[PDB]
Amino acid sequence: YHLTTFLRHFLAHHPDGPHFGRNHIYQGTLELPTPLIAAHQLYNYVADHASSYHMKPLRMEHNEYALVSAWHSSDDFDVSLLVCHCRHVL
Repeated sequence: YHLTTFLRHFLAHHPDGPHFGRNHIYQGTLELPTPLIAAHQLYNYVADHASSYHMKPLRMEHNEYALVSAWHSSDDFDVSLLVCHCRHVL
């Protein structure tokens, strides 16, 4: 399941945030300048070495891959992060 589309739908339909839910969400985009290495090639290499980067290469008949991370933090919270890459810039 393309969870990126799920979260896009969710934030499109509730782009405000109710005033009672203790949870929070945030979306942003990063354009990494990658002239030395191709953006697709660099993304694929990082995905192949996600464990080295502590990410996780989950799938999504093409199966797109997203790098995810999670960790507890502090008021206690559970913090997570998922990244999907969407000619020398990533």
